Amino acid sequence: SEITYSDGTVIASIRDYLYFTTLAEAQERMYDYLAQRDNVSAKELKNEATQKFYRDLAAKEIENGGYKITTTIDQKIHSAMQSAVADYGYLLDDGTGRVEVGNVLMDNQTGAILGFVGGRNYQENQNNHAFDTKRSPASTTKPLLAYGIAIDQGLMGSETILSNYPTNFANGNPIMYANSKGTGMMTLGEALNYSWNIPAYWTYRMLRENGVDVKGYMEKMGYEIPEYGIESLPMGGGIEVTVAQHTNGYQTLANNGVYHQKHVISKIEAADGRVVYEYQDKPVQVYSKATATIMQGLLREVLSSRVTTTFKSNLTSLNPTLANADWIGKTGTTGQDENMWLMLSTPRLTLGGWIGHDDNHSLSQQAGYSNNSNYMAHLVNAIQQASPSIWGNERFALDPSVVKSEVLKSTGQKPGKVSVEGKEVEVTGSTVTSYWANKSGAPATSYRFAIGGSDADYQNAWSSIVGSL
Amino acid sequence: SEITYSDGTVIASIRDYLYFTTLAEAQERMYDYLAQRDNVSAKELKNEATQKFYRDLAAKEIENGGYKITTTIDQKIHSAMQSAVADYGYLLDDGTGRVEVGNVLMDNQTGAILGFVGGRNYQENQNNHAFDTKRSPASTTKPLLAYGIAIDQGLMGSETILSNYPTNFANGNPIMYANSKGTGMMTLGEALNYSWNIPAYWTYRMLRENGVDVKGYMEKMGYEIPEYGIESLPMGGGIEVTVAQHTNGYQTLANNGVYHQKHVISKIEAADGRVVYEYQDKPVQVYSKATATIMQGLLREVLSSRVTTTFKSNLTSLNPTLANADWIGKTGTTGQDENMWLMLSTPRLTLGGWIGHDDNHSLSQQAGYSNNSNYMAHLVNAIQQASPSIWGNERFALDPSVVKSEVLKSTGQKPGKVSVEGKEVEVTGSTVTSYWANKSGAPATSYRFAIGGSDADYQNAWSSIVGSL
Ligand SMILES: *[B-](O)(O)CNC(=O)c1c(F)cccc1F
Ligand SMILES: *[B-](O)(O)CNC(=O)c1c(F)cccc1F
Ligand SMILES: [Cl-]
Ligand SMILES: [Cl-]
Ligand SMILES: [Cl-]
Ligand SMILES: [Cl-]
Ligand SMILES: [Cl-]
Ligand SMILES: [Cl-]
Ligand SMILES: [Cl-]
Ligand SMILES: [Cl-]
Ligand SMILES: [Cl-]
Ligand SMILES: [Cl-]
Ligand SMILES: [Cl-]
Ligand SMILES: [Cl-]
Ligand SMILES: [Cl-]
Ligand SMILES: [Cl-]
Ligand SMILES: [Cl-]
Ligand SMILES: [Cl-]
Ligand SMILES: [Cl-]
Ligand SMILES: [Cl-]
Ligand SMILES: [Cl-]
Ligand SMILES: [Cl-]
Ligand SMILES: [Cl-]
Ligand SMILES: [Cl-]
Ligand SMILES: [Cl-]
Ligand SMILES: [Cl-]
Ligand SMILES: [Cl-]
Ligand SMILES: [Cl-]
Ligand SMILES: [Cl-]
Ligand SMILES: [Cl-]
Ligand SMILES: [Cl-]
Ligand SMILES: [Cl-]
Ligand SMILES: [Cl-]
Ligand SMILES: [Cl-]
Ligand SMILES: [Cl-]
Ligand code: NA
Ligand code: NA
Repeated sequence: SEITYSDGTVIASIRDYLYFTTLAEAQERMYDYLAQRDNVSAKELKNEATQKFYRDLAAKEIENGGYKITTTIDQKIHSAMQSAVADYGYLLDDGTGRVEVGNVLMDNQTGAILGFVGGRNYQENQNNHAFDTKRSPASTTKPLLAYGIAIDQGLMGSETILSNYPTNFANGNPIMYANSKGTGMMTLGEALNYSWNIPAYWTYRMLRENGVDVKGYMEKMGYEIPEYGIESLPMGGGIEVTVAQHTNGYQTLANNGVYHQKHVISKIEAADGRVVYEYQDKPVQVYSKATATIMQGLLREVLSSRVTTTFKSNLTSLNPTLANADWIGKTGTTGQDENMWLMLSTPRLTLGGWIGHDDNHSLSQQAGYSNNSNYMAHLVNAIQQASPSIWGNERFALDPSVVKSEVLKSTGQKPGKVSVEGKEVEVTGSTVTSYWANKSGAPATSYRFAIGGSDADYQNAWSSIVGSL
Repeated sequence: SEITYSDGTVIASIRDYLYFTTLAEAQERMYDYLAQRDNVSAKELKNEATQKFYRDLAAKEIENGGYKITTTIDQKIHSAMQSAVADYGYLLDDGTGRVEVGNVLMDNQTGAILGFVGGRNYQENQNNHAFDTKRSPASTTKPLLAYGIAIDQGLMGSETILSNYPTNFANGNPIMYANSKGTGMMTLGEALNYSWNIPAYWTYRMLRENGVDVKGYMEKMGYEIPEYGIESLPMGGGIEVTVAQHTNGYQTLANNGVYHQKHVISKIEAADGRVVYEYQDKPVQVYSKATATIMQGLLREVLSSRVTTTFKSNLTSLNPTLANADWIGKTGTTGQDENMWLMLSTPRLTLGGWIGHDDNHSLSQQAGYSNNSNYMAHLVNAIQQASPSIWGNERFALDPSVVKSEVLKSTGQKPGKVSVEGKEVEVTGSTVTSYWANKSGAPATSYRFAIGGSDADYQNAWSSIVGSL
């Protein structure tokens, strides 16, 4: 029995992450095969005695048999990923103790996993941080569950305005971001580049208000969220994900909105060639192409702006020609710096990244902004050196079907009269193209122009807007 | 034109709360009458120009006409309520500035409002704190939205056990109560008497898990809650209510589960006797009688235990014979002592009570426990002196249909073997009657016995339980 890379080169016959991860998935596939083959009903398969016998059966069936398990893993790439974490993993240590890590590199067109990083060192710690451990995705939830959906429902567009004025959770506590209680109105791009929380809160509220099927979106991408009624959901509250699953969500946006399920096994077959298992592809249009490519545009600037990650500086210095590939991405940060994420894509690959501590104590303030950003730049450069064409040179581009409205920079809506405490006002001033994913684009400017805001908020907002005309 | 008390005695012809409150409701009733009479379609009634003309019409129609508006108000009672707040209202001032107040006294069998208190003094402050201002009900939400429903769905019973171990909101913050992060397991009665938050959190979660129609319950009682997906809902988060509306919810539990809509107007009629308006009664069985009378039992002890209110001590001293009537009740307290409530019933009346500040700054720590408790005791004694039989001498009593199970005091479930990390254990020790509102009563003891709790929680819990056998 052997496990091979994707070219058939043997990984091992039946002591690191690659081996145990591929062996485990293979055993799962063997278990279904065997239940079926023996005509075990999904009823009798609910007995835990029979389950356990079939799992041991599937294990021995691999040890003893002459099976050929074909993984998606790319051997040059996955080795380079291992060398990189061995050489540069110390760069994650931020003086809060040893920092753990997981990464998963995914082909955007197939869902196939090319290489991953399970942790700093299997021999010192076995936990698989790429495939098993589950942590809040934090703000990398935003592009998926809040803004992406709002755009796909045609409820906002790329230059739409949101409230980031102070507001509280229903319990009375203020919604914090770092240690800021909020500012004022802002565009979607500034909310994204900075990653503020209040714009996201208000976005999910608007989704709820319009009864949007938010679950439907998330389940099409294989996310399991037990409870959607949670004020902080769009910031990562009440969600817990593997790096492998989460990469798959960023693969959806990368791939112009088309989900392909993740996999590390493509095929199992007996020595005589019987196909015991075969990955069956199953594409799903989760976001409209308009949505996904507008979103790519915004995420490009998350990395260019360098607000919450230094990544592009780090990569520019290691590999300027690679830094000019069309990178997009989003960071995340939990409320006490327990977890940092960085999600990266080009049109070809998505690289997912998490760091944190196995027991969930805090990292330093900058573990995400700087350390993980620097580590990942090294990791990305290692992958490129090992396979020079793999990230590709293609550009993300707006899909023909995107609609483009002309809007006021200050309302993110079309100019036109509006009512302010008595008189109608000629709503005027500098303008910008906004990208929408509906039929009509952006609407007439109306008073409640932003996503969110209280009466005083708008009183203050409209005061400022007026004195500029 | 005149407004009368319920005996026909004239209040006024067309300068305090009584006048403006009764005039306002009467004008609303006149508006519907007139729209109808003139054959104005609910379409044309959506025009705000026509709305405004009909509201001015309805106002002049009262000034000019010879209408006889019959209120539910009891004249002796409502006067005594006004004297009481004038004499004793200074008892609310807790050194956080002038404290405002509202109360509403409701007949449990009719919904009729007998008397209310709009504030400390109309001449100094017009705001109607009984009928217009809206504030979180805080923990007085619990009996209605969390425990009452759980019991009515047959998901818990009176001695059922809940977790009050530490746990966080989905955002990472711990659920606080005063400045405690939690303790351990506890019975429903201790959770109620103390008013802890974590047992309620876990209760609403279990309701959500079983897809219970919680909205259905709350809307039958006339509550408008815009969003049910809120972790703190059962503690008062995301709800805002008048004292009049909230009294009506406590009227539902008082009246063995049968809602009657609140009203201050019973009848409007023209000089020649034409009935322009008549209150039409509309009873609804919101909770089963089993639920409502079990709940009465628990709420009796909220006041007897004197944990979160001194009320019974205060009343015992002013009027011991009245203190022996069968009082039940619940306090509430917002997260920064912005609002205090006390809800009181006997089988005949429900008295609702709020205090706080018009601008929502904090009250002192004890404004609810002590000051409002003392004020209300005075208010209740004033009402009794003015109408001696009005609170009545009846007892709340368990309804025949309540089921009574024998359960272990420590699991609040029936004794029987259970699995603890290996061996099966003879689950034993002292016992208690638990009251249920289903067909079967309490179930077999199983491992996850409490409402809520994490794996460690139960590890700790079961450790303690074991070493006692
Ligand atoms: B983001 O990581 O920049 C901001 N997100 C948050 O503050 C957040 C979490 F990461 C997780 C739960 C709640 C929350 F607000
Ligand atoms: B109760 O008033 O004793 C406890 N309730 C609360 O802590 C609470 C509120 F009153 C309002 C919102 C949230 C919350 F936890
Ligand atoms: Cl490995
Ligand atoms: Cl592993
Ligand atoms: Cl390979
Ligand atoms: Cl909070
Ligand atoms: Cl949903
Ligand atoms: Cl998931
Ligand atoms: Cl929901
Ligand atoms: Cl797989
Ligand atoms: Cl074979
Ligand atoms: Cl499309
Ligand atoms: Cl750049
Ligand atoms: Cl930088
Ligand atoms: Cl650790
Ligand atoms: Cl346009
Ligand atoms: Cl503008
Ligand atoms: Cl532009
Ligand atoms: Cl449209
Ligand atoms: Cl009055
Ligand atoms: Cl009034
Ligand atoms: Cl009267
Ligand atoms: Cl509901
Ligand atoms: Cl309401
Ligand atoms: Cl809901
Ligand atoms: Cl009324
Ligand atoms: Cl008449
Ligand atoms: Cl009933
Ligand atoms: Cl008592
Ligand atoms: Cl006392
Ligand atoms: Cl005030
Ligand atoms: Cl029994
Ligand atoms: Cl016991
Ligand atoms: Cl007993
Ligand atoms: Cl039953
Ligand atoms: Na972030
Ligand atoms: Na309380």
